[PDB]
Amino acid sequence: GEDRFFPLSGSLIFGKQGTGRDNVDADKVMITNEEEIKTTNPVATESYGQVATNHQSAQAQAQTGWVQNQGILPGMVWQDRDVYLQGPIWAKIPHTDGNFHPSP
Amino acid sequence: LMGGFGMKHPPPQILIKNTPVPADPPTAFNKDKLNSFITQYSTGQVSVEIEWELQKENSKRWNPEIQYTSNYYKSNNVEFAVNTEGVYSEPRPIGTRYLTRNL
Amino acid sequence: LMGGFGMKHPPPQILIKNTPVPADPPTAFNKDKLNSFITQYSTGQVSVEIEWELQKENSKRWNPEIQYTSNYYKSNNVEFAVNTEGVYSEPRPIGTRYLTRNL
Repeated sequence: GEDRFFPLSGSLIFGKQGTGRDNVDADKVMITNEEEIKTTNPVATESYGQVATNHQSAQAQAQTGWVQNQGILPGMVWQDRDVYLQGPIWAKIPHTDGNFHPSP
Repeated sequence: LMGGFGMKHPPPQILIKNTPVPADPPTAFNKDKLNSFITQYSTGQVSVEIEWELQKENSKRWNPEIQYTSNYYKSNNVEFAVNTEGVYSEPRPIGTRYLTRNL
Repeated sequence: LMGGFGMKHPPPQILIKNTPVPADPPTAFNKDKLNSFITQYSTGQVSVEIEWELQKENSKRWNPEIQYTSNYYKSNNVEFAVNTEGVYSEPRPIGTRYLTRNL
């Protein structure tokens, strides 16, 4: 239930009608809310998880580091970003040898 | 990761062996296998033809492409040609990517 | 001697003129021809398509040919492309002779 914050670059920002070009205050922009995917997707501003750094032993304590980015694992499940009235309908998948899940 | 076309069922391996011809066996029978053979080798020719499928350039580009060329300047030898001792040598590796397409 | 394909009957000349429209004639008849006309010009589009016949390379050469390329090194402009002021310029004359044949 914390809406006070949003990801720096990870959200879509729309302008209101007659919104200025540059140095617009936060009230005139329209910030988009992605929270509908909380179920299948990790929070954008939080670590994916935690992993062990070392082998424990009688001498060595178990130490765990933070996973900032996690590329994929077989068995992952996610959802795509949501569609709006103001947002684009389609895109062009670049012509290339490979692409993974080419949803814009 | 190195390159080329990955295939679940690539073109099969062709294995070849020249069958053993043993030297003269001893007269009295022996249980052991024969370890004495005739020194031998074989020779022949292989023909390998592959049928390739091409994807032609459709480009609507205006200015000219980059191409692969033999540089014209004079040299003691010809590139991709035989030496004076009869040795064939490829001077440089030739990539496949010259023509361009839009991203 | 300059180049190209000599022909006894080359493709014919297309001549074009916009017909004269005279200004107001005087009321009383005059023998002289009318030297006063309306300033005028015309505009349109021309389509010219030529059908060319090609002779393909049959060469059995081993080593690679010389080809025509755009050199890759970076430059302020693109060759055979428009300028910053909108001016189209051809950097160098391009001959027709690169592929080789035996004499």
